[PDB]
Amino acid sequence: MIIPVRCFSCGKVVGDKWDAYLRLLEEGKQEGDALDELKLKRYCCRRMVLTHVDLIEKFLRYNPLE
Amino acid sequence: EPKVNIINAQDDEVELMLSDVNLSLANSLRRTMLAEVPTLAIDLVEIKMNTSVLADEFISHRLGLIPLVSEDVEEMKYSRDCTCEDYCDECSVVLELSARHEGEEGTTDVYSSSLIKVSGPGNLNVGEPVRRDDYDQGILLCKLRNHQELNIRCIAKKGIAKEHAKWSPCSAIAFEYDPHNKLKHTDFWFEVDAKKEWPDSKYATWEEPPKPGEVFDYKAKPNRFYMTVETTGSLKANQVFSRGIKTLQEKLANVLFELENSR
Amino acid sequence: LMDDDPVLFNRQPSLHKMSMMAHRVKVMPYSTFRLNLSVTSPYNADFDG
Amino acid sequence: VYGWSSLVTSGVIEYVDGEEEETIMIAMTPEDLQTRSLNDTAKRIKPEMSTSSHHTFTHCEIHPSMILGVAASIIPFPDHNQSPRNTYQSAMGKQAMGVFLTNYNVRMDTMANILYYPQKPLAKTQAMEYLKFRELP
Amino acid sequence: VPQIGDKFASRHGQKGTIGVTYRHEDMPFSAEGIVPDLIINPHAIPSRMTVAHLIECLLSKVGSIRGYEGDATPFTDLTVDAVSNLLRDNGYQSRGFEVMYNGHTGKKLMAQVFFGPTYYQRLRHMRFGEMERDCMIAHGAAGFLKERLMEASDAFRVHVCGICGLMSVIANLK
Amino acid sequence: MNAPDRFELFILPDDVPKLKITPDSRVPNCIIIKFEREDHTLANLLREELALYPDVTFVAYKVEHPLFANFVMRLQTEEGTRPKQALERACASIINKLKTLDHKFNEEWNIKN
Amino acid sequence: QKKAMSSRAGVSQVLNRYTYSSTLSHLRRTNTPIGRDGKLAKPRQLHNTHW
Amino acid sequence: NLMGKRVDFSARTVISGDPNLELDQVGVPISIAKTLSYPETVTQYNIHR
Amino acid sequence: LETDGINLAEVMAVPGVDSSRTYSNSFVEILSVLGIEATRSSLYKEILNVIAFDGSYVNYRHMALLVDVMTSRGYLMAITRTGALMRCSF
Amino acid sequence: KMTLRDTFIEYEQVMNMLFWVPSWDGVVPQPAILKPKPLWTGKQLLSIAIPSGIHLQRTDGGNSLLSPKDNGMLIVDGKVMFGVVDKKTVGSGGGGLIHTVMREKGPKICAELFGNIQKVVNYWLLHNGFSIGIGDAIADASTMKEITHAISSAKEQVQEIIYKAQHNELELKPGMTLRESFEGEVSRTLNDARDSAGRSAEMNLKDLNNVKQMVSAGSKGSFINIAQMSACVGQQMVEGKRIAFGFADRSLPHFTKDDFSPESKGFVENSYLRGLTPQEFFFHAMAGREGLIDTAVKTAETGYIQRRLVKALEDIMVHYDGTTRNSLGDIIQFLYGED
Amino acid sequence: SALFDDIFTVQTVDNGRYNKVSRIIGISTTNSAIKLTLDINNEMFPVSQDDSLTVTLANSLSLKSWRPPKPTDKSLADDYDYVMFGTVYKFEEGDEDKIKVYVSFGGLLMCLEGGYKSLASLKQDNLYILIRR
Ligand SMILES: [Mg+2]
Ligand SMILES: [Zn+2]
Ligand SMILES: [Zn+2]
Ligand SMILES: [Zn+2]
Repeated sequence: MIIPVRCFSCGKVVGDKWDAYLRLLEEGKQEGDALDELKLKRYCCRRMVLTHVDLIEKFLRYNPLE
Repeated sequence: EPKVNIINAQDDEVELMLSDVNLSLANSLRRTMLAEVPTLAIDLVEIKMNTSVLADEFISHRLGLIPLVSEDVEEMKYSRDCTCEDYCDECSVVLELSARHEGEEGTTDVYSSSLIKVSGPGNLNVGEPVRRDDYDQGILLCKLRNHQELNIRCIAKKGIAKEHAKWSPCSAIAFEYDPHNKLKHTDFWFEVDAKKEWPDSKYATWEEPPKPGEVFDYKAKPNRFYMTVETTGSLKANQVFSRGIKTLQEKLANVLFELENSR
Repeated sequence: LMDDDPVLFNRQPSLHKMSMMAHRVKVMPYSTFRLNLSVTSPYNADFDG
Repeated sequence: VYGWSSLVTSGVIEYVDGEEEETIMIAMTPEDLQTRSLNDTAKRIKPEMSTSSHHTFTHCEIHPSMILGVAASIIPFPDHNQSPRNTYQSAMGKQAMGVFLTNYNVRMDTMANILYYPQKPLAKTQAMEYLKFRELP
Repeated sequence: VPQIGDKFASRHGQKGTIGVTYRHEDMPFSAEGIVPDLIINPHAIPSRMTVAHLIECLLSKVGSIRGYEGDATPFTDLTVDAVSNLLRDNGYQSRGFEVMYNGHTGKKLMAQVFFGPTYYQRLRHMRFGEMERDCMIAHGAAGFLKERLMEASDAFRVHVCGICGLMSVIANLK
Repeated sequence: MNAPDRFELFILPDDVPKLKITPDSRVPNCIIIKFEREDHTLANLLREELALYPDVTFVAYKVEHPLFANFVMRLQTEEGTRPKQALERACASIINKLKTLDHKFNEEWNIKN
Repeated sequence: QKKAMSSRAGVSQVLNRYTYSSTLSHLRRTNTPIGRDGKLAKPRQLHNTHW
Repeated sequence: NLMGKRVDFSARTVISGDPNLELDQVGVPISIAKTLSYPETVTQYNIHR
Repeated sequence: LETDGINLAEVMAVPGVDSSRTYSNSFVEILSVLGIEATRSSLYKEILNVIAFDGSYVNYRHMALLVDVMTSRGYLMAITRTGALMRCSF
Repeated sequence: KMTLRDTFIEYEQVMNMLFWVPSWDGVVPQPAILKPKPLWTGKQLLSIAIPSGIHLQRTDGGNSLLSPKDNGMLIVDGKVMFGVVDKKTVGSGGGGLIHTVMREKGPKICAELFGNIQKVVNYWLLHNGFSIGIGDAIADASTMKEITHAISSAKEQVQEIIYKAQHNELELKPGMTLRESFEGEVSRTLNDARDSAGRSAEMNLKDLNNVKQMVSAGSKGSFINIAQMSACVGQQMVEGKRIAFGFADRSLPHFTKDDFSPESKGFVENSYLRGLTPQEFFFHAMAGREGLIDTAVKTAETGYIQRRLVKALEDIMVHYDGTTRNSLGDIIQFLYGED
Repeated sequence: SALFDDIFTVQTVDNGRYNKVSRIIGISTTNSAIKLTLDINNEMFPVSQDDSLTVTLANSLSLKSWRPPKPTDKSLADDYDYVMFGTVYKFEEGDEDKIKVYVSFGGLLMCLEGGYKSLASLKQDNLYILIRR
């Protein structure tokens, strides 16, 4: 839905690196290189950031009820 | 007798070598950092008005995991240690968040920097959300469209990671010893050759490899432990280490006092 | 219901006479019955739900 | 527009039913069209194909993995499992928890379960592209 | 929220319920401080012969390390040895084994542990008949049969005259 | 509903004592200590600290069931001393070791500053 | 409704919405209406023609 | 055709293993223990508890 | 010899055949020819063969009780399927 | 794993394991090794949990009293002299340790034995560790070459059988036709091939192989599982025959008409580790579906038979005179079980 | 004191299927017909082929709960390098002067072959074996 605040396994704060990750992917950098530039060493954080689905962008398409 | 050697030291993580101590002491110290170091985390969320697409419990739980500056968390008291009804200024920190999006276009991103410390036990240096830099927005909390508003009042209290993982001040504690398996504490699975099929530890160069003609030293015990401690920014790594040592000392002192009073 | 109280315990189907046996109660938190592993084989049961 | 119907009408892809399959010769892969003249223990063993000196193929399969259904297309490496395990996984797949639709907020169903943080699988299959699994995991 | 008794399953029919929950410090940890989210019993593997579970774990580990999603399409040319070489090129053991430390004591475990990411999904679902009567008959506990036939039924005490046999009895127990 | 409150894992109710001591009459000079609201963090440290003492003949600990935050320890010394005094000696020794460790770490961090 | 006797049942079912894949699987389902004239195992076997 | 009674002398739920239980012991949730009941007759010995 | 089809009396009457040890797997005609006790023995043999083909073991007393029940009336009894209050309840 | 010959326990772990026994008498046994460092074997700490006064002798493969292979079992006065403890001893089979304790001490001691053994073994396994991995299903190059050679030789033998049958040069088994004799010979050849390949894979396995440890312990798995995961899945088996010709004289449209080769009628040369070709995958699916249907009908048939049997013998009870009578009072047996 | 004493030459050393345990066979130098088949620990007492071992069998180490021995106290074990304790589980009095002693030190097995004069005093329940060099 939205990027989780912390890594599920270890607990590193990864919720502040989503915009940076997307911007790094904008310049055509590979996903592994982008993850490396964010200092995500353990693969728990790597799967936390890499496999996330930003579903909230769909939820914001619907017109608000108020 | 115990000796400490700091290999790498920065604000958020510290990698060090710990020598002339027993294995159980190092493991207990690691567990003390992981679980029993008190920090400050949001524990009560009062939602005045929520119009976002996220559920109330969803945003409350996301708010719970936000790290908070807990440098002076020692001087605060637990909720059950305070005689005040509910919560007061000496046992909690009151923060507030108010976000809205204006106009028919665009989407407003609500970050953790929008959180403002309304009140706290002054002049203690606690309650402020952790910021990497002055310009860093921080953790993405929510997203708002047109005519969507969020108005939340949060209460932060002191706790430990035993109660809930959100008070944990450490993310991961790397811990290892005996890189060359001299003590034979583990048996290596292999298909052809054990030495070629297993990667060398990152501390393999810190200890001389065993000679081929060496005999097993049955009287040897683990003596050097390499450990790296990483924090979430709520507490600096040196503060985490010192407070873990202090917590273990206080626990042992409490046990000693109970034993003395038992007579 | 208290500790050491004998209670009858059963799995369907009860094909054989030791598919239903009397056990001693131990009250513990959370919402699952707890059994020793060795009595699962006569019950012909697993913990897959 | 040049699409699937354009491929069908150009005479390169044709539809065959169960009864027509009685009278055609099908190759598993394009590589089976050309006979080769190796010796690796890691890879699997293909059929010898030595009953006939030469083979006159009339059709070739687009991809063997298309013989599976929607439920079985989620299983990673189904060819490395026992078939009852595949059947059990296919049966249990419908009881999973996920985001069934993006408009769950506006609907009013008798029962609905929504996972907070769905994640796309790290080991995916090609068919997952067409099942929208990587977008609604 | 997941708790004891909740069901989960992999993509290969390896369903199972939560038996107990351990905290972060009580779980086994590798040399990098990584602790598992799940610990599953090895005995589930050899009976059901779900090799695809292990292959998926290895491929997921490789993909998460290198930063991409692996292709697990059936009937391809991918082999386990290629994935093992890819993993070994990244500084890990080729077969996915890792050296793990005991959570309670910090001592190294003698046997290395298969360790890696895997896709798991949370499952949705959160009478005294004849056969029970036959079982209790076999046990020979007639008193329990009487109790079941009375207490689990419509039993009720009725006073009847021994001469008329009608419903005309007034009884004062005190 | 059936799950107890999390804070009871470490917060000790006043009615239940923190530390309970009973004797063991099967062998001479042996005691059994029940610790409440504790786990392996203190237990293993105390056990392996006591195991190195010359006058300690038996020391062990166990947690009966993980769902309960308590453990028990069996301690038996020789005839010359008593298990209690060995327990305070071990506690004081660990306190001194931790104090020295903290001082050395502070010195090293100040140097690296 | 007057001819409820001998009327085929289970033709229409409530659409599954547990997850997207479950819905897709439900929308592509075929049911064989056995009429006691089968040989039990024979209709349940996986035939070669099902390829 | 019969209705009207209050019987709660049985239970049914999911199970799990527990290595720290005796062969004749069964773990019972506190809620299930509170739901069920056993009628004990008051004597001189058991009156206090 | 193992022969398809059952004709016990004629086979036993054939010279060169041990008429005191000829056995059949059709216990109905065993009863019709040999007797009830031989029927009990043959049916126990058959049930033991069925049980022990796969290697499982069952105590002799259970099978003995079963065959005694099946042959207690002097003829084979297959294992196959008043009160006024019950009469009015029906 | 614990009762292996080369398992030695340090003093502190011995104390912790001894304290975990509810029925421990508080006396620590003397270590097997006294110099230069005290060391206890796993057999000692298992014998701690065994009540005294128990004797048991089992001979495995005619093993001598010296026990070179550490097989067999000898327990004297509740102490294990030699023999690895596995399913042959602590299993459900008759004559085992559990049966001996049941017959000697009583139900209470037998019940406590389960808890004692479970606690000791579980603590040791917690502080030792055990796992299984993908590498446990991989054989070396030499064994893979041997398996491939065996499979190729079997396929050549099948081709020879086919050639003999196609020229009316196949011996006819009595009382059965030529086609089913040919099918039986082919099935026997393929089964022998799978058995030989699995046997080679089994003798490949090292003692550190986790699958081999599980099979030796008997907790889970068997030889056929190793054969199918490592060497060869084998011929897929349908209604007591091979894969029938569902299409016109061919199992699948991808095979030519009248193809009796092993791959044409459901032989899976590849193992589960290697992966299955689409034809082998389909044949395996067919076999699995047939097995599921057969199990589903067999369980219902057995349930009906069991219910009818219970209804038949519901009212049989042994009286005080030793007779066995029904509810009518008719005597079924003059003495229960004739003894 | 000491029930038996001899010096043995190792014929073969069999590592076998174990990494920590070796089964050795030894022949007494002073007299033949006395054979020793003993399982020992590799790490504690490594041995090689054609080695001389001083073997002593006793019933007590004096000059029931076990304790770690204090450095002040002394016993016979101070004169040897490898001390083991075990239970005698067989005393085979075979044909003529062929006598076998089967002892199990916690699962590590020892078989002693010898005449009655040498093995007469070994009819005990528990034995300490002490190996020097
Ligand atoms: Mg089940
Ligand atoms: Zn992480
Ligand atoms: Zn207050
Ligand atoms: Zn009357």
